[PDB]
Amino acid sequence: ARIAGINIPDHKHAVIALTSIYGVGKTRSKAILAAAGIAEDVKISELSEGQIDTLRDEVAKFVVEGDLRREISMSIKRLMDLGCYRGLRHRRGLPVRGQRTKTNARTRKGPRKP
Amino acid sequence: PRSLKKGPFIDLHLLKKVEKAVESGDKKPLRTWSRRSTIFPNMIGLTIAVHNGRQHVPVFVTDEMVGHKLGEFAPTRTYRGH
Amino acid sequence: NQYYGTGRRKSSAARVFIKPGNGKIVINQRSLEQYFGRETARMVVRQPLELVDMVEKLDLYITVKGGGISGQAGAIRHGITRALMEYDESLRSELRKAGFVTRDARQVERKKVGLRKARRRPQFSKR
Amino acid sequence: GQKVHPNGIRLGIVKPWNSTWFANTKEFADNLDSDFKVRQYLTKELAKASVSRIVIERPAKSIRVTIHTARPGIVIGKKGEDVEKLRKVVADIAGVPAQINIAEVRKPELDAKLVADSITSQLERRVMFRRAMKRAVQNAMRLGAKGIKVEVSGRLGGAEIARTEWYREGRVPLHTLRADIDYNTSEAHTTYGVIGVKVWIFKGEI
Amino acid sequence: PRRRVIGQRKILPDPKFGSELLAKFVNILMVDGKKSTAESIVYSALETLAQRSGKSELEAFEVALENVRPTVEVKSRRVGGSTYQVPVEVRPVRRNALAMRWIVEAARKRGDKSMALRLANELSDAAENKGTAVKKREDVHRMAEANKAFA
Amino acid sequence: AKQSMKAREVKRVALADKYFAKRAELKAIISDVNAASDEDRWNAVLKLQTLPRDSSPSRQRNRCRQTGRPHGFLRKFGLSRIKVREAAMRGEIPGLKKASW
Amino acid sequence: RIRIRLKAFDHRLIDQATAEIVETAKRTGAQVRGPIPLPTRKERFTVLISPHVNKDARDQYEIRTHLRLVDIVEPTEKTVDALMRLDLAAGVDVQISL
RNA sequence: AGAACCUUACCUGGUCUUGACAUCCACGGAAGUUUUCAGAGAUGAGAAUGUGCCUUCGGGAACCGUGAGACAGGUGCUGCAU
RNA sequence: GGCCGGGAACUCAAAGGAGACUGCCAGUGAUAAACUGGAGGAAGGUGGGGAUGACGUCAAGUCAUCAUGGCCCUUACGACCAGGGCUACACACGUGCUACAAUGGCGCAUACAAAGAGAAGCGACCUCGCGAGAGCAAGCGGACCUCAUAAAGUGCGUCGUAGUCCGGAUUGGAGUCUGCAACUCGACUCCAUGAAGUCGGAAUCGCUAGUAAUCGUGGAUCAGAAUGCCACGGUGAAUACGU
Ligand SMILES: [Mg+2]
Ligand SMILES: [Mg+2]
Ligand SMILES: [Mg+2]
Ligand SMILES: [Mg+2]
Ligand SMILES: [Mg+2]
Ligand SMILES: [Mg+2]
Ligand SMILES: [Mg+2]
Ligand SMILES: [Mg+2]
Ligand SMILES: [Mg+2]
Ligand SMILES: [Mg+2]
Ligand SMILES: [Mg+2]
Ligand SMILES: [Mg+2]
Ligand SMILES: [Mg+2]
Ligand SMILES: [Mg+2]
Ligand SMILES: [Mg+2]
Ligand SMILES: [Mg+2]
Ligand SMILES: [Mg+2]
Ligand SMILES: [Mg+2]
Ligand SMILES: [Mg+2]
Ligand SMILES: [Mg+2]
Repeated sequence: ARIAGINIPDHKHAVIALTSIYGVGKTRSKAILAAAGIAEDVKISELSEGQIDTLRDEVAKFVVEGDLRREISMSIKRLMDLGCYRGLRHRRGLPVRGQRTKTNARTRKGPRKP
Repeated sequence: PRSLKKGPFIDLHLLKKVEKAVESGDKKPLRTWSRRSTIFPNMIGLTIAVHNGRQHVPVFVTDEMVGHKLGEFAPTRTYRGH
Repeated sequence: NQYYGTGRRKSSAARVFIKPGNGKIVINQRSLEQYFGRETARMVVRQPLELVDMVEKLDLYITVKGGGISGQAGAIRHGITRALMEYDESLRSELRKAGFVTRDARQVERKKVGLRKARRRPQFSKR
Repeated sequence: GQKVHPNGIRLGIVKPWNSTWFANTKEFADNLDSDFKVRQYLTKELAKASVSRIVIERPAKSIRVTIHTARPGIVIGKKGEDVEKLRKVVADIAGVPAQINIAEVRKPELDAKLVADSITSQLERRVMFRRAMKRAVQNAMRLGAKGIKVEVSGRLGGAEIARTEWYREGRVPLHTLRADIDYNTSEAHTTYGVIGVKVWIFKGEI
Repeated sequence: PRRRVIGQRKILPDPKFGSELLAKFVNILMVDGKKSTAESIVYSALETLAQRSGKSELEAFEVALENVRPTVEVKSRRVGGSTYQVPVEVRPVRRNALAMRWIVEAARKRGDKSMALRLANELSDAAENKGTAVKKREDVHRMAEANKAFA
Repeated sequence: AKQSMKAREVKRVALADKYFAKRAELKAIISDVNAASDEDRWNAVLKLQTLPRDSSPSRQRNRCRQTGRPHGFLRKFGLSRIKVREAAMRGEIPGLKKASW
Repeated sequence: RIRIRLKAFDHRLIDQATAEIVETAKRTGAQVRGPIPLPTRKERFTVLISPHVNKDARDQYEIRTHLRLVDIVEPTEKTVDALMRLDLAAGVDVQISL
């Protein structure tokens, strides 16, 4: 219940609880469970510490919370320092992937200023 | 992006220009209009002036600007605020 | 001998043969139950015999195609009625009074230019 | 600007088509542009021969043109020289062997294309539009037509404000589909601009 | 309308109980044309209700309908000048319609676990005169008889 | 509609069907799993971009055959909607009549 | 054996051509199976009728390709020549296979 | 009824001018095909063929390129001239 | 296995016909028009839907489809090219799509459509890839082959009311395909991320039945590129006292 430096919840199925790891989604979660040999429909509380630390060293094969967070931070900082178009978009807080900016882009833009 | 089985993309005029530059000096800004050409590793240290629509923006190529296209460093639109 | 009735409803068409038998109902090589999971569709299919004589008296071999579940159920009821009218024609009035003989010809309206789905108009605005 | 084309709305019912051929989607646009070139050329040539229709047929890699004209002698010329000239200069642009037949319009006064053409020619020669319209209306009604409507639009008489003038006589039932209504238009290019003439001629139902 | 006397819809009876009233209830509860889903919900709810009540599914349903069904309803109208609330008697078909609609709305509120359980709980509360459909009918009957002066 | 642009379309069509079957084989090379993946398939990428741009059929526009209109085109007829309607009402288009159902 | 597929834009014209073909046969020899209707293609088009704007003003046109199949079996080889060398009705496309 | 280029009509820059698109003259001549260099391309320079049912050897249709002028061209304005 | 022989019954196809006319019955009505019911009939009274838009109005829209009077430019307001732009973003509005969930999400299994399109086009099958796709490659100018698994539905589990196994914006990385070319500025896939959003103020819109609602499908345009448009079917309501 303390995998990858975080505290994934019990009383949840294993597929659902593993997704609480930053860097593990549904696909990676079920892959971790299939490598560990654990049924997806079992609760983390219903596991034995051998099952949990096999889960741990199986998640170890993936870049996760701190590692992945700093990886993404370096990607974005690389773009911003390079000064490419995407870097300038990240700087100015505008859409990066060519989306509409005339009317939408509230997610990338924040709420309306005036 | 450009598929892997087709290789990267560069215009031949820019290719020949950067060959001649990497063979014979790193002095002049290579004036190019090919914003669509991928930046190759043999272009590092060059000072390629890429057309942005009305000027040629000088781009000093680094090894970090490799997987990219020349246009990403010549912003075409001007915006200072509202 | 073998009394036929076509039946059609809402893009669906049935072919219903009936014989004097002991309660067989087969639709596209499947029983009524393993073909119509819908209780309402099975009720519809059985209505025209529930109305007159269904205990065992007839064996129904039905081939239906086109349309959806309810369309096929209605086409089947129509075909059963049309076949029962070819076997003791005197049941025609008893059927007519409950319906089952009207074709039920209400089709899907065509989509119309400027409209969304043939009546839905697109969100008029004053200004 | 709210009425259906009479010919177009009656194309299935009473009026026939002007091009009679089957093509697949491959050569459909090619046949269509070739018919356009053919009709354009024939109209520009026989502009002085009172041509009313150019029916087009494509029987098996041939081009059969049928010129409904009021001056068959003028379109044929003598010796057939004119029709052979036209057959050659039609086969050239159609890319296939040509065959030009001629159908004489017995009553050019009962032909919406010929009536409109006469009216526009008068308007170019600066005849007064009311005179032209009334003349055409009376001509058709006396040559025998259950109705005729003539309509001219534009800077009539060189006026600075354009207006529409129309004269009806008899019956012109436009909403009746079985009605045999020959409708056609033309445009006069006067020194003041375009004046549009459109003529409806009713010739009974069924 | 303005011109026509409206001929009325022919509704098939309920396939499980032959009750056109229950079919109308299924229709009131149906969304998006999902009649299978609607009838599944109402059948589960009537099973649960018949269990909690002992009596028949239809009988408990009718008891709830009686307890939520209105007799008089106010109508914003006028003979002239100002539109006040005029209490008008409710004809029986509109009585059934309003009862079923208020029950379905009350059951769509008061989230319990699912629609079947919510509908069963609302029908039980109605049969014992304590749901919010009953309170809907009560406040309707109080709006009327507060506007009893008008008629 | 800009005789110059109609001429551009003519030029592009002629150039495309001229340089066809050469652009085609260069693209076949570039798409081939074989051809050394480093020399032939790389020089083809350069030959293709040295070919005239107007030889690429993706640069033709499908204007109306009569008015040269770039929008509202119909491939079955080769005309924009306006000329299609005119010819269809005049009866020029065989078998084409007003549809109702 | 021989399949003659006729397609026209007018059903009256295609029926005249079909009668023409099936009575070009039955004179040179027997054994023609008869015309099969074949679903008509209804190709619809929906164009804007205004020169500018007015989006919702449209004309809907359609071409109806009518299709017949004659299916002449076991030719007399006095019939193959009679069926070819014909391009009648000038508006009916004929495809003769086998 | 579908702006990456094209579309495209706009901008910057590089260019051309009887012209990208027609007809008319005279001059030299096949049309095409391959290819080199420079150029962002437009384009400007350079290299073998090729000799058609009209050759009555005169000339000729086709397709060029070049000169000069009629002109061509304009998605320039006016929908309040049509 | 309609797979074959075979049958031409049935569905269906598409040509030609019949059928609906207040034709019949009763009542009301001025002895009229008509109205109200009823019979039969598949259908009932303009059966449903469409096309069809009178004289005119707005000097409405369109000189940028086209044509056109006039005016204007004609070494330029004409023409060619490359790159950029039309995709800009403090904001405001219109029309939509997707959501806020349990009448649901997810997983497994399994039913029922219609209407279309297809030749530098649609492209099975098989193989490879998690996938988008790729390779090879039949068939098909088509009731034959392909697009092309309809989905909602149904059955069985799970989730158990949480901003959640809801939501899927955004962003990072890895790709595929089209195309000379995917930076500005494509679509799609995979992995990761898990935003606002708890049903929406004053207001306001559509709809009277197979309509609304909801579910999927196709087509034009089109190299690629729709939540738009045009079309198709599935399920399928509520309500109309009345003015
Ligand atoms: Mg996670
Ligand atoms: Mg709209
Ligand atoms: Mg629908
Ligand atoms: Mg294009
Ligand atoms: Mg043009
Ligand atoms: Mg087809
Ligand atoms: Mg310039
Ligand atoms: Mg105006
Ligand atoms: Mg006007
Ligand atoms: Mg105005
Ligand atoms: Mg204006
Ligand atoms: Mg200019
Ligand atoms: Mg350009
Ligand atoms: Mg651009
Ligand atoms: Mg725009
Ligand atoms: Mg989710
Ligand atoms: Mg979450
Ligand atoms: Mg929040
Ligand atoms: Mg209405
Ligand atoms: Mg109701």
